[PDB]
Parts: sequence; C-alpha cells; structure tokens
Amino acid sequence: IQRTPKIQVYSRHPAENGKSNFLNCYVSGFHPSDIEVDLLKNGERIEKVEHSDLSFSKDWSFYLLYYTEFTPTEKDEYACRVNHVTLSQPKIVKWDRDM
Amino acid sequence: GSHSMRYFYTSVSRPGRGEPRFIAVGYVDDTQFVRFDSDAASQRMEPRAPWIEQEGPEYWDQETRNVKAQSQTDRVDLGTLRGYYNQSEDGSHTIQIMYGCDVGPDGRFLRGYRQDAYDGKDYIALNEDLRSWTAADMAAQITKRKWEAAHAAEQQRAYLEGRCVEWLRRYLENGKETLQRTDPPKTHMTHHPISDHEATLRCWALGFYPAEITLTWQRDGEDQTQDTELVETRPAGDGTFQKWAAVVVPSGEEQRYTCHVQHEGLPKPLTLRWE
Amino acid sequence: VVGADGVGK
Repeated sequence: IQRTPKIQVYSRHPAENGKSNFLNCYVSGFHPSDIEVDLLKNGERIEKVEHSDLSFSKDWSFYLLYYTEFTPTEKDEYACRVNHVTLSQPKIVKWDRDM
Repeated sequence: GSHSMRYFYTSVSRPGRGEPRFIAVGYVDDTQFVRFDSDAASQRMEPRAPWIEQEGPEYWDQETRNVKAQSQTDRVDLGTLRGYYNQSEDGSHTIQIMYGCDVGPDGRFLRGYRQDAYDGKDYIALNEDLRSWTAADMAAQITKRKWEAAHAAEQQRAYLEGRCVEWLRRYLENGKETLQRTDPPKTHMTHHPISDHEATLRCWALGFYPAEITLTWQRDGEDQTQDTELVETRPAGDGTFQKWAAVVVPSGEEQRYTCHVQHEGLPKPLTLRWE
Repeated sequence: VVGADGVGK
C-alpha cells in the first residue's frame, strides 16, 4: 500500500580521482513523502547536503535529488542512507562508479 | 516541438502540531522555474531559473498571494476529506495536485490537465474535454457534485486555455536560450567482464535535455530484451539528465551488439558498437 | 503563472 523508494547513487560527471564533482542520491517511486536521506563518507554523515524541491510522478509517487560537492579518491567509500516508513531499517546503497 | 507548463502541489497534514506542510513547484518542460515551501523563510514564491528573475515585483506578489490562498484551500480540504473517509485526526494525510497546459509547435493550446490525489490514490480529475470530471470513489463523487454546481470546470478551463498558454509562451521566449535548445545525449559504452566467458556492455547517455529518451539494444540488427537492464532516467543536477542500458553478451561476440539512442536533439538515431 | 484559488472539495 505504501511505496518504497528506488535509490540511485551516482556522480554528476564521470568520476576521476582527485577531481571535484557532485555526488547524487536520487530517490523516486516512494509514498508518503516523508523520507530521510543522508550521504555518507566512509560511513559518516556529510553535513553540507542539499536537495531538490519535492515533486511527484504521473502515478503520484514522489522523487527527490540529494547532492553534495565531493572529490572521489579511490580510497574513500561513498554511500546513500535512506530511511522511510516502508523500511524496517535504513537502507544503505553504496556508490558504484565503474557502472 | 511541443512544450508544457506544469504545477505540482503537495499538502501533508501534521496532526501533532500546526498547519499542513505545503510545497509547490512549477516547471516548463523539464525545467523547474518557481517554488513555494510553507516551511521556508520568504513565505513567497521564489525563482528557481534565471529567466524568471526578470519578472517584476507585481509578478512575485500576485504569485505569492495566489499560491498561499491555494495552500489554505488545501488545508480546508484535508479536513473535509478526513471527514468523508471517516478518518481520525490522529493520522497524517496527503493531497496532491498536478495541473497545466501543453502548446504545440505553433505555440497554440494543445491540451490541458488538472488531476488530484488523496493519500497517493486518484481522487478527482478534469477530463480531456475540460468540461467534465472523473471521480474515483464516493467521496470524490461528493466533490464532483459540488464542483459541477459551482461550475468549477469552466473556471479551470478558462485558465488552462488562457493565462496558462499565454504565460507559457512568455516564459519560452524569455528563457529561449535554454528552454528552446536541445542538448543531445553524449554517449559512450563501457565493457565489464563478469567471467572468463561473459561480459556486460553498458551504453551511456549523459548531459541531455529534455529528459525523454530511448535506449535499445540490438543483436545482429534485432531488438534484444533478454539479459538487458535499463535504469530510470535521472537528473544530473545541472539541468541535464542521464540514463544507461546494459546487456550481458558472450565474450568475443561484443561486435554483434549495437546500442541505439533516440532523442529529440538527434536528427538521426545514434548507433554505438563495441568494436 | 499559477491557476487561481479553486472551489473547496
């Protein structure tokens, strides 16, 4: 009855170590609209994270883009943590660049 | 080609304390250009694209007053629908509204839209003739009877055929350097071995506008759907969009597979091949 | 521009 979020984690530009970029967490297909989204660096919360204004699709499910400036480093691991009423515990989606 | 203006409203009641949260966003095609957030400081409609900022203070005052009044209507409506559905006032509920207009390549009215939801399900919708309503259930049927007696459809129609198309045209001209340019997809393919005998080919489309796009895989010139995967088109955050499609292939046979990219900014479809 | 305020549900 409640719709769980689809999650995609990706960079705005092709990821190159040492080169400033944006890390994106795109959540979509969810309902209701209350949702918690954090971006993580080696498991720790990044605090300068912005998001788009709440909007929704033809089927009324919501979508949001969360993003932060970042520099990939071949060592640090980045991830998106999503919590929503449909989830029995927060979901962690690791960023995969090579994709 | 064709163009669209759309507004999306979300109202969420907050039974623990205070007024419902109201968020409104406005788009031309896939470009956001305004927003209102009842939780924000301005308490004003705010620009979200450079080409709307040239509008004068009378524009922002009017838009602020209309959207605030609509937000209060949503407040009343959340209470009304709670009663229709015999719901307790302990729970949080959501009303969503989408409306707007399309113009064709000639800049003339093509189609109008007005659709409303409650808790994520259809509630009432204006039909394509802009003269009749579809109510999904008996609660919406009450609303429909009220809206017919109030001639609500006629008021909606006047806006959708009038100010909606007139200001859409204005925005498209004021914003023409971005709103009326297409950014074709920048494409490439990646190769990922998954075994000594199989590999994934991933076909990438990046930096395109508008968001509509088609990625298809062919094997020896025939559409292939088996062993493929397609991600939802996603925003880059700089106003452009991204998508990819992938296929698993026998290693050594990559040359048989072609990725075909269709987009408004592409006179011809693009064909990519791992050579 | 937004539509005008409508009739209540």
